[PDB]
Amino acid sequence: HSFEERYTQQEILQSDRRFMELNTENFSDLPNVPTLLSDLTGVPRDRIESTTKPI
DNA sequence: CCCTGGAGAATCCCGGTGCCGAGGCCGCTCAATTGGTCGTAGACAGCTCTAGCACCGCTTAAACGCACGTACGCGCTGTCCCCCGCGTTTTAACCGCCAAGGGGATTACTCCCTAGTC
Repeated sequence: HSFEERYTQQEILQSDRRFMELNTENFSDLPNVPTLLSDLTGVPRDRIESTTKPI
C-alpha cells in the first residue's frame, strides 16, 4: 500500500512543495522554491507556478 | 429532413330572461356658522456668533495600463426521475323527513278599579 496510491499525484506533489517550503529559513528562498523543486524532481517552473498553489 | 388538412376543442361574443339592490324619495336631526372675548403664539427686527469658501504647498495613497494567466459561466453532450392529465373512488356540505318542547303573542274568564242615586 504505497502512499502514492492513497494520495494522488496532485496531493503528493502538494506534500512535496510544502516540504520544500519548509526547507527554507528566510523570505528570500520562497521564490527559490520552484528552482529547488526543479533541481529535485526535474519539473519546469511553469507548472510549479501554475499548479502547486503554495501558501 | 419539417409542413399542414383535417379535426378536436377552447374563446369571443351578443341575445335573452330573471333578480335584488342603487338610487331616489320621505322624515327627522344635530352640528358648522356666527356674535363676542382675551390671551397665545408666531411674525418682525436685532444683536450676536460660528461654522464654512477659497486659498496657499505638500505626500505619498490610490488609480490606471500592461502583461500573464487561468479557471468559470455558459453552452454542448447525455440520461433519469418524477409530475401531470385523465380515470375511478370517497369525504363533504345541504336540504328534506319526523315528533316534541319554548315561547311569544293572543284572546277568554274574571275581578277588582271606577263611579251613580232613592
